[PDB]
Amino acid sequence: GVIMAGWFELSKSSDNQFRFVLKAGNGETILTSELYTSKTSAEKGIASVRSNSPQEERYEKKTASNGKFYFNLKAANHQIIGSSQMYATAQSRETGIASVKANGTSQTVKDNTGSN
Repeated sequence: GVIMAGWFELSKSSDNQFRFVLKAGNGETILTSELYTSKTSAEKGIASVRSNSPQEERYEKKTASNGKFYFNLKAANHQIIGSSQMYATAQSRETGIASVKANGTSQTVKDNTGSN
């Protein structure tokens, strides 16, 4: 077999909204897409995060007024294809860039959808 680098999990929310979370080797969620009305938007969501995974500049390195460093990966459609969790330190945001770059080159999607 081949070496795995993290995994995506496509789950639909309580409002049936399709949202995949990117997790690292320890299951640490490093990226989380927005609520998509269709799974087709989530397929193009992961297609875009995988293509913009080495594109460090496409990540929006921002700091919340809570003093929290995070990054939102944009699409051509101005859509957040993956917002990161708000970190305490800036170095944790940079490790986040490296981690989403590492595990974002994968496409190992776990279908958690079908919750009814």
